[PDB]
Amino acid sequence: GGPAIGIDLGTTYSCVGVWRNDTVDIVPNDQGNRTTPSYVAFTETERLIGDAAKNQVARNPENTVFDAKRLIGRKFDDQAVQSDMTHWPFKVVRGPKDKPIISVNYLGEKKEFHAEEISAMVLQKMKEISEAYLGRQIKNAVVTVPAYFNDSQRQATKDAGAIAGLNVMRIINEPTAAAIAYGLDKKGTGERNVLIFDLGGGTFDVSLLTIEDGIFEVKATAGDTHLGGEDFDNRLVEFCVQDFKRKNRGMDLTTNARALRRLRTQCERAKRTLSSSTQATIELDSLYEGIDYSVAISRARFEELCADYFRATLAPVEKVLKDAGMDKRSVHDVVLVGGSTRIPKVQALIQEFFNGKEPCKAINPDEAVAYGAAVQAAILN
Ligand SMILES: [Mg+2]
Repeated sequence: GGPAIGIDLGTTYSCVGVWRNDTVDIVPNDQGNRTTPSYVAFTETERLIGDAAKNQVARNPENTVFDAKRLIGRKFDDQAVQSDMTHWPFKVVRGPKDKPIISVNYLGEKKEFHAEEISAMVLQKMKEISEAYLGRQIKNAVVTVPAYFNDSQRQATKDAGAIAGLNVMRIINEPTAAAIAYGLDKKGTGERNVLIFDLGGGTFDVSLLTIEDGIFEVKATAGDTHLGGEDFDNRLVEFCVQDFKRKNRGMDLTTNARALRRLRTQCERAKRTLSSSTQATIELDSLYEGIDYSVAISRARFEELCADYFRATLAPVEKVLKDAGMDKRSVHDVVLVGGSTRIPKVQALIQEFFNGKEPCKAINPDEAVAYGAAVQAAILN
């Protein structure tokens, strides 16, 4: 019998893991990456998934689909859907029974997709990278979802799994997968109160769990669906756009889709450098109109650019505690999930809020969800 895979089907990035040899192996894609963009693109001659899809986003905005997780199992007239639609370059139309229909151009014809068909292609890609890595067919999988996902959203995710040819053994909550990764369910007798602080690329989720006799109870959830790592990267982009203007007689790089994409990717990298170093250099040759660009950014400058965002990560933490009627002193574990939790200011605010309590951060924060999903998949296989 073949191994079962744990899949973190993320908003901006997807990650897959396999339990083997006393650990979880995070599956590398074609390029050797441990995470894959949740992107699908359609051209006159082909479809592209992940990296190849994200790499051409600048050239093909109308037919490059992303954020399908925000649409999955939702209805067209839903307030979150109409609001999200205003920031998507791709067309979203009303289908029969109020289902959102993604409309793109593919192979010279108009083609329509349901959000689960787009997530199915991301899952199909997660299956293919696993098959190449493990040298065999993979069908069994555990797929993760946010704890706030309703029945329709879970069912639509299960259907994306089926379309991809995966037998979805279980749909588990992302904070539960994270608790499993840290073995928080195996600490002993009595209640273990866990706070999962999940700051992803696109969404911010705080979940308060209670683990008793190995049973996971979601007591409360809160966050901001529109606060993520990309928002911090965007503040650097904005800084860099304005800095280029003053260095280059008011020239606006935002009018060139490629220049803006290039600069954004470099701001993502700089933000990552500023999580370990106190300064970063954004350097881009022939960025806009043959003009090279270079700027040095201190950690302090970056923190000042994202000041309002830092003030906002504690509000959901206070909310879950209030909603569950729990004192912060009762929290046994504070688990950090998502690359942006690497940000020193973010780590320092949480630790401070929990009166100096050290957080659970040992597991790669971009891989912790796939880690627990892989553990759960090995248990069910
Ligand atoms: Mg994400």
